[PDB]
Amino acid sequence: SFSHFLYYLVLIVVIVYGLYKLFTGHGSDINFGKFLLRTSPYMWANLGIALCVGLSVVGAAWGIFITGSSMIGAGVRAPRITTKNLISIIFCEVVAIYGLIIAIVFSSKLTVATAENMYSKSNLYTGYSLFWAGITVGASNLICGIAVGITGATAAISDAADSALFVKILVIEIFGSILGLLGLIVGLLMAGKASEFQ
Amino acid sequence: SAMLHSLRLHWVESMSKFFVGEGLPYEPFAFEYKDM
Amino acid sequence: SNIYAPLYAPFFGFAGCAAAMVLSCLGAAIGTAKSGIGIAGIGTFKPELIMKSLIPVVMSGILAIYGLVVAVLIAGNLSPTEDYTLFNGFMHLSCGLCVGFACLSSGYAIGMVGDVGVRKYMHQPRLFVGIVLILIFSEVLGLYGMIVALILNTRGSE
Amino acid sequence: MTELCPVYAPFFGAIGCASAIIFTSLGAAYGTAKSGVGICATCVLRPDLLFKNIVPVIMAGIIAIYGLVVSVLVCYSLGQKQALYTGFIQLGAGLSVGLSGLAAGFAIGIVGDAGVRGSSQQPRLFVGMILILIFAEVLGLYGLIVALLLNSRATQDVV
Amino acid sequence: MTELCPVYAPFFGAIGCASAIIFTSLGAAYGTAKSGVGICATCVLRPDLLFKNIVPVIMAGIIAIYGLVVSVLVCYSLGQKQALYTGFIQLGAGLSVGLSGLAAGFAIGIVGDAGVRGSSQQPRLFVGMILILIFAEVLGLYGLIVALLLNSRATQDVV
Amino acid sequence: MTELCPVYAPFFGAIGCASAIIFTSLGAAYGTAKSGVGICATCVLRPDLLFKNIVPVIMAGIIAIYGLVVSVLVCYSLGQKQALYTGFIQLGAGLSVGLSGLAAGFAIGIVGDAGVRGSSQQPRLFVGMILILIFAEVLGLYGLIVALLLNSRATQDVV
Amino acid sequence: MTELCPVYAPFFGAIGCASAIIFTSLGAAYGTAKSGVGICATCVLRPDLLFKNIVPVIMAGIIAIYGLVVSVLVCYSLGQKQALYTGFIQLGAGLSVGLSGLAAGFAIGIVGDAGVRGSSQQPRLFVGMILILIFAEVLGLYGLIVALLLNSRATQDVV
Amino acid sequence: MTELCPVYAPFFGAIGCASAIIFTSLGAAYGTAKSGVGICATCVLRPDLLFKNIVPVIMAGIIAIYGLVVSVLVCYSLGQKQALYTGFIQLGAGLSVGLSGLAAGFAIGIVGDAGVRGSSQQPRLFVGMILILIFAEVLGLYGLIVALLLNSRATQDVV
Amino acid sequence: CIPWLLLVKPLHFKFTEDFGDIMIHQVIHTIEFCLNCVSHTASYLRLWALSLA
Amino acid sequence: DILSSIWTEGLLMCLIVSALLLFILIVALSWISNLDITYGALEKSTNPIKK
Amino acid sequence: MEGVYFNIDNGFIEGVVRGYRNGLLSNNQYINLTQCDTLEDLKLQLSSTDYGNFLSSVSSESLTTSLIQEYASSKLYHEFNYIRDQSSGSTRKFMDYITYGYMIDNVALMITGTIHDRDKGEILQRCHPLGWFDTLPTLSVATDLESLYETVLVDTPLAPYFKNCFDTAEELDDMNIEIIRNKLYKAYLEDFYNFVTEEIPEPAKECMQTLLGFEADRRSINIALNSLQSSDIDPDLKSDLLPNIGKLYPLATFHLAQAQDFEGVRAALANVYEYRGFLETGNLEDHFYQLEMELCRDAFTQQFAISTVWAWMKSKEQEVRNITWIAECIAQNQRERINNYISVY
Amino acid sequence: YGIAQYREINAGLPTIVTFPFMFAIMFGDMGHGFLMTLAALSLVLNEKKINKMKRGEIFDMAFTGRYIILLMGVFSMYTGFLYNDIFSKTMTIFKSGWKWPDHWKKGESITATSVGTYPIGLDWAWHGTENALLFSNSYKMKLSILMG
Ligand SMILES: CNC(=O)O[C@@H](CC(C)C)c1nc([C@H]2OC(=O)/C(C)=C/C/C(C)=C/[C@@H](O)[C@@H](C)\C=C(C)/C=C(C)\C=C\[C@@H](O)[C@H](C)[C@H](OC)/C(C)=C/C=C/[C@@H]2C)cs1
Ligand SMILES: CNC(=O)O[C@@H](CC(C)C)c1nc([C@H]2OC(=O)/C(C)=C/C/C(C)=C/[C@@H](O)[C@@H](C)\C=C(C)/C=C(C)\C=C\[C@@H](O)[C@H](C)[C@H](OC)/C(C)=C/C=C/[C@@H]2C)cs1
Ligand SMILES: CNC(=O)O[C@@H](CC(C)C)c1nc([C@H]2OC(=O)/C(C)=C/C/C(C)=C/[C@@H](O)[C@@H](C)\C=C(C)/C=C(C)\C=C\[C@@H](O)[C@H](C)[C@H](OC)/C(C)=C/C=C/[C@@H]2C)cs1
Ligand SMILES: CNC(=O)O[C@@H](CC(C)C)c1nc([C@H]2OC(=O)/C(C)=C/C/C(C)=C/[C@@H](O)[C@@H](C)\C=C(C)/C=C(C)\C=C\[C@@H](O)[C@H](C)[C@H](OC)/C(C)=C/C=C/[C@@H]2C)cs1
Ligand SMILES: CNC(=O)O[C@@H](CC(C)C)c1nc([C@H]2OC(=O)/C(C)=C/C/C(C)=C/[C@@H](O)[C@@H](C)\C=C(C)/C=C(C)\C=C\[C@@H](O)[C@H](C)[C@H](OC)/C(C)=C/C=C/[C@@H]2C)cs1
Repeated sequence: SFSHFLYYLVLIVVIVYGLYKLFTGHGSDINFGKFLLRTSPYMWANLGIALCVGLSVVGAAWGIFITGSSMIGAGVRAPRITTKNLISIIFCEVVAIYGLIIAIVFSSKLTVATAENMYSKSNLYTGYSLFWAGITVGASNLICGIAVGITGATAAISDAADSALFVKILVIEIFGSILGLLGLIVGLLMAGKASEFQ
Repeated sequence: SAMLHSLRLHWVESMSKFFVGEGLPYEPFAFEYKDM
Repeated sequence: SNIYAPLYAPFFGFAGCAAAMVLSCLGAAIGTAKSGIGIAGIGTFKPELIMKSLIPVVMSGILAIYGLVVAVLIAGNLSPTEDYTLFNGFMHLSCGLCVGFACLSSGYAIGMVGDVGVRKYMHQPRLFVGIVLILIFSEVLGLYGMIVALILNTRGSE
Repeated sequence: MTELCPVYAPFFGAIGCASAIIFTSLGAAYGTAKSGVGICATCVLRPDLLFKNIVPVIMAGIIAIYGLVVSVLVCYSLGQKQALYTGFIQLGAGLSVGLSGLAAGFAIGIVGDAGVRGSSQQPRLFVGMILILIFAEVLGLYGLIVALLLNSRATQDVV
Repeated sequence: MTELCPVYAPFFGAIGCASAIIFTSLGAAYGTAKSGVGICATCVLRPDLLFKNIVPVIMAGIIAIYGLVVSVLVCYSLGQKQALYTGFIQLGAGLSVGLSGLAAGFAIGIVGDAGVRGSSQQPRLFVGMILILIFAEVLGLYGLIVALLLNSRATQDVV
Repeated sequence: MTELCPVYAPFFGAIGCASAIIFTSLGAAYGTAKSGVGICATCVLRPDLLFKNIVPVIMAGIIAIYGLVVSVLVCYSLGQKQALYTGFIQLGAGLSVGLSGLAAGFAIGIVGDAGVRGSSQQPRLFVGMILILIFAEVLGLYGLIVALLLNSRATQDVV
Repeated sequence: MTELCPVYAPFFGAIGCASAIIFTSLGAAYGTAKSGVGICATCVLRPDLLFKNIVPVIMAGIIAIYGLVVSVLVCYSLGQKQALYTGFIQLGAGLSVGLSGLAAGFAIGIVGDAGVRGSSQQPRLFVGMILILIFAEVLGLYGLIVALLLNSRATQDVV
Repeated sequence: MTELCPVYAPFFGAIGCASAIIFTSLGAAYGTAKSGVGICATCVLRPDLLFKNIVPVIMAGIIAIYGLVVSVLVCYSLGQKQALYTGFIQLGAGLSVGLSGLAAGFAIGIVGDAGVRGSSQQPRLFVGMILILIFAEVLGLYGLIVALLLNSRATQDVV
Repeated sequence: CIPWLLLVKPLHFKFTEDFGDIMIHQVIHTIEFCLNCVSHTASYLRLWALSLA
Repeated sequence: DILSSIWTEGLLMCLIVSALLLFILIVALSWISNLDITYGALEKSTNPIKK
Repeated sequence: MEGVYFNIDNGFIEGVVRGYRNGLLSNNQYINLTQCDTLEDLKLQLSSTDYGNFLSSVSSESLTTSLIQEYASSKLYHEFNYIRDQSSGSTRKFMDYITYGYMIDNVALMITGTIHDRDKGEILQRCHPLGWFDTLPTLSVATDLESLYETVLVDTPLAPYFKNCFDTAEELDDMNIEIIRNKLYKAYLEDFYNFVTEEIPEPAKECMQTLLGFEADRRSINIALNSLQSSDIDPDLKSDLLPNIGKLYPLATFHLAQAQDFEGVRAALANVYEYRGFLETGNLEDHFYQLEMELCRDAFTQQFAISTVWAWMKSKEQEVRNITWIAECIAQNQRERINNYISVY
Repeated sequence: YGIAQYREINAGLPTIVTFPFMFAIMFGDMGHGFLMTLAALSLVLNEKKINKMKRGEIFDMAFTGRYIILLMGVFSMYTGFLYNDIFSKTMTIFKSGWKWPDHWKKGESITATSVGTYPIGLDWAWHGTENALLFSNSYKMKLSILMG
């Protein structure tokens, strides 16, 4: 595979470069700490906010297509399900709204810091916190949406098979839909002590 | 789009609160022109 | 100021938080989705078996509670006005990896066992009990990642 | 080149102006292509539905409209000496609108194809498809909105 | 080499002049190839439609006209001592037309293949394919536009 | 930060606490999943064997207990100012137990699936599966022994 | 940290101690798994052969004994201030034994599966499988000889 | 650490001692496995040929002996203060022998499988497989030789 | 109120196997209602979203 | 105390942003290349037994 | 996972196929059909199912068991061909692979009719429509396989399956047709198993491997039992007919190849535990159909699988047979065996 | 969505107003609202003729919900008046509650001072202002929360 070959080549190049720097006495030249300290916290915060919204949306859309495509197929013979299983599509679109919400809350901390107080303890902490909280919310909402959509497709097919089945599969969705909520909560806890850039 | 997001706010947020549903639609025996 | 508490140490602590939450959610979602595809498949045949077959989804959710607990504990120890050691940050990065990947493994096992048992004990109602045992064994795998994470938190702050 | 406004700050904003259109046009193209495949498969049997199964191809284009809006707003905030914070904000605003539109388009396509294929058999399903499609479309909107909010901060209180 | 105008600034401009035409031509070639495959499959039965199923191959080539409009404009704004901001703007403009014309060409090819294959059976479908194709061809336009409105800023107010 | 005890030394030992539990749980989950699939396939016909075809799940679980024993021993030897040698030793122990448990769990899963599937037909095969599973389990114990004999040197004679 | 004995020298000894048991366990697990699959497939028909078709699972377990021997010997020669030459030697011994055991175990799994499957039909084939399996084991013993002859030089004549 | 003899020079020699036995064992294991699969498939019908279709497994074994001849030679010439030229030579010899043995073992396995499968039908084919196997085995020999002729220069005329 | 909503009605039914169905339905309804308050309050922000857009 | 002369923090930020974008673009293009036309509904049947 | 990428192309397909499945006649519906006193009553009862107004264009005097079978089969095939008209990529290849078996069956029906001088019109009417290819009626011109292959079947998707049928003599007869039909079903099943293993994702890879292993096992058992009637056939020749993908392979298939009597087949099937009682008692065909229905039911418990298109086609195909059977017992009035309608849904 | 339970509170009676007004909140423009009102009036005033003739599925749906669309347009006009949004522009009917500084130079960032409250709708003072979006977002988020 071209992708696997590229991955192996990148790994070999990284290993060779690291060994060359280490053996030549310059192992510290590969300083992830300096990279984190000198990379602008603005980049981390904005990447977090963009990835939060984007990944929450990606999971919502991914779930909506999985639930939506299985509702449409099952509704050819049982159109009664179309509106009944639409709650499934609301569990898929709600993660996105969580991400959006987080973006709004995290965007409030995207203030402009002064030149001297740019790479300080508070500003670097705010950058890391908003990057990783956005990553967490976005990935959790991605997983929750794709998983809730897979449950919603099963629920739609079951509802078409038998109406009484739906309420039993919706429970599973309610179990999955909480997974984004938890991520949301955890995100709010990460960026909780983060402050506007100053 | 806004007409259809109003429909969800009614079907999912408003009617989730009081609408039991699952009623029997009223379809009385009536004669209607049936087109071939 | 403190060389042992560099300002990038919170990056590692927040990476641990994200690993915990995201990977535990991935396990709980692999468990609830794959176990749920087994409960809907049987619904067409034994709808009556669906409510008892929610043990696998209940157990998968407890995997995202193991990662929520760990992430909450890690986040409570991260503050912009507190000296976070790069040791505390590595210890919170391992907490996240430990809980998240253990819960991912537990969620894959719970999705695989729940799905097949639910789709299988339609014919044999006696198999169900065994599922609950195996589902326990898988769930313990996540617990162990949680416990190790807790121990790694208690040692990161200290 | 100032501390806060390096020469490479415009790199991020210009990549955000591009990302918004490129990824909302990728999603819109995916949606339009799949919805058109479905429309061509169905209208062979049911041409009368054609000027009414065009809705998914109209929603995918609206995703492209959301990133032509974020792109044009981000391009007019781009400057030679604009701060790195502004550049990061403009990159984030294009990453958000572009990715959300990609997701929304990818979903609009898959769901429009299914709904046009099923509507040729069950007309009552048209309402179901349009409702599932208005929720795939709203994802993109939510990106635009975030992007818009980002741009509301991109140039303001910036030195 | 100035702070604002390094020697490597023309790299991004020359990469944009390239990328615009490169990706627009990739999309146009994809669209032309698939539409031509469809036209060759259909016109075996229906040659009379050939000089009218050539539309997707015309719409795919407007994608490359858009990429030539941006490459030619980006090229005349390329300079040895042109600012890094101008270079980044010229890269975003090429990527905007190029990767929005790639998507449009892919959509055009798929939709045109489907619509020529279905139009040999349902002539009324030809109008539906033309609407679906205007929505695909629209995407590329948007990129050109965002690429135009990025060249309007490339050399302006630049030191 | 001393020459021998850099600030990044705890990184490696922490990757060893994680590697021990990340990989012993991966192997134990693989084994528990495949053995459970086999048990569910067999006990449909032979429920009476269930409590006794659980052995591969018990064996896969001891693979995760091995990485918990190393993770908890490695985590109680971690320190803010612990030597780089100690960190490398704790990484090597975690890798040892984690990889050896992954391999043992894969072998346990495959062998247990095969042996539960065959034992529903040939009961005499059960003792044979238990022995082949004891041989696969053994591979995790060898990783635990190398990991435990690496922690015996992690903090000792270290400045 | 001396010129000849950097702080990172123990990194390659621990990776060799880990590699010694990590790859020898991978190969042994592969061999045990495939041989057990074959044994479970055959003993359904021929249980009487089971306590005699276990040989490949015993031969694949001597591969992990070869990596426990090098992991244990490489690990007692590990030190905080041990030379970089010693670290490279302990990495090369652990790679030698682990890779050679991985290959041996793969060969021992494939050959054992084939030979147990064929021995249920032709008992005279069992002797042939044991011979081809002795050849597969020598590939692992040769790596242990290279690894054991590498540790004889790891700490010796080293400053 | 001298200019000509850095501390990392032994790294290459150790990778060469390992590479020589690691790749020659990989090739030998591949050859032994495939030849054994063929032998097990054939001897079910023709056990009398078994102690004479073992040749490819004996030929794949010689591939590993070649890697052991280069690994044992490369290792007795490894040193803490051995020149970087010597390390590169010992890496090149180990690569030479191991890669040639890998190729020879692959050829031996494929040819031996084919020839044992065909010899159960045409005994006259056995001599042809031995001729093709002698040719595949001489690809490993030529590596060993190059490796040998590389070690004749590894430590010689070296400061 | 969460325990209230969850228990009062099923316990009233018990005190006057159907009680199992009542309890299951009440548990599902309570979880749905508690989650829906939040998910419905967040959802009505679509009014602002679409108006702003 | 600079990170590097060639791999400056600005260049690394630009490169990682471009890498994220290129990964997204690769995923999207892979997905779009997976677009397969549903021909069966596009060609006419030729079966006398049925259709 | 199965759900993530499955619905990008096959979500609508699986929904519609599972809707078709929900229309599969249940045991109660089969009993209701059994109580029908006439084919008119049978049509009225079927109208209450998802068959609906499928005989609405058929007059009372035109209702015959053959016509009912034809209309039900045509409905099934129209549904199948529609689902194919909505499928693409790997799924189109899978559904095309399902048709290749009907094509091999039609090639044998066409060439068997050509060698018996029967009218091409009737021979083509009896041919399975799903197994139609443009040049199928042209198999009614030549007798020897050489001309038929070099002129017709090279361009057909069956061309790769003509790699072991040239050994037989140039002159062609009924025994040679059976040999060619078994060789074409061995090569086809091996090719469809490979296609499933490489391209069809899991859990539709496992479900379709199991359902093709059952098909191969049934083919092998039937081939062995039919060769039993013949005076004698070379076991090597038999092995060239038995597919190599099933649970029987390679041990039970071998023993069947060298089997020369019914007790030999019984001994061969004794080793395999999935076909223990098939030959012990009862009707072998009914046992095979019941096992097939059980396997298809199991394929419906697994969602995000294209194995459900195969499981719906084979379930529905049994349903039609069942209806036909019932119709026969109503048309011919032999109701003693009416309840042998093999119902699993 | 579903058929109401027997003698259960009917959701159509409350939707008569709440479905158009929630749409109007989501729409909020006097120009677009007026265009939609005229489109609905075209159907309503010519309702007899359109009812007599045959209609397509989309046109039939539009005509059946002609009063729906009429109410949506009227409430959209009202909301856009409250948003002060007519074809993306604002109306200046009432005196603004904000007073810009007595004097300033071109390009000088000026901030207004609150001298009062706009009687009806959003004050036109923050039209085209840099911070206009921050006030609009706060107000409309809170409005949506309260209305929901
Ligand atoms: C989706 N995400 C999420 O948030 O889920 C929410 C979603 C819902 C609100 C819709 C969930 N709420 C729950 C609640 O539990 C239950 O109903 C039931 C029956 C729990 C009993 C079970 C099955 C216990 C198994 O673990 C046992 C045998 C497994 C093991 C290894 C052994 C032990 C000693 C368990 C240790 C921990 O596991 C402990 C038990 C766990 O400690 C953290 C805990 C107290 C979780 C929360 C449970 C609540 C009450 C589950 S899911
Ligand atoms: C790679 N081969 C290539 O280059 O082909 C060369 C020919 C070579 C073989 C020599 C081509 N010559 C042409 C010429 O026009 C035509 O034939 C036809 C019928 C044009 C009418 C069409 C289809 C119009 C659609 O776009 C409209 C509805 C699409 C949209 C989105 C709506 C708008 C408002 C966008 C308009 C722009 O698209 C505009 C039209 C474009 O602005 C840059 C332009 C002026 C292209 C050049 C056209 C020439 C005259 C096209 S292709
Ligand atoms: C995945 N969830 C999970 O974690 O499961 C947990 C939690 C569960 C309660 C849910 C588990 N608890 C157990 C408990 O024991 C048992 O049931 C049984 C029957 C144990 C006997 C077995 C089978 C022994 C085989 O190994 C032997 C022959 C294999 C080998 C190579 C030989 C040796 C000398 C190795 C010995 C070590 O193996 C030792 C035994 C192990 O030393 C670390 C240990 C003391 C594990 C914990 C066992 C508890 C008591 C197993 S699983
Ligand atoms: C998969 N898990 C695993 O690890 O299983 C563990 C733990 C189990 C208790 C569960 C194992 N314990 C054993 C024990 O022995 C045995 O049963 C038997 C019959 C051993 C005889 C065999 C077969 C010998 C073949 O090698 C020979 C002919 C192969 C070759 C090339 C020729 C030579 C000169 C090589 C010799 C070395 O190979 C030597 C033999 C080895 O030197 C390190 C050694 C003394 C291993 C220890 C084996 C114990 C006693 C095997 S496996
Ligand atoms: C799995 N690993 C492994 O080692 O198995 C061990 C297994 C035991 C420990 C149980 C093995 N012991 C052997 C012994 O040989 C034999 O039985 C026989 C009769 C070998 C004759 C063969 C076939 C010779 C072919 O090469 C020739 C014609 C090919 C070529 C191109 C021509 C030339 C001039 C090459 C010559 C070298 O090949 C030379 C011969 C080799 O020089 C290094 C050597 C002296 C190998 C060791 C052989 C021992 C005695 C082979 S395998």
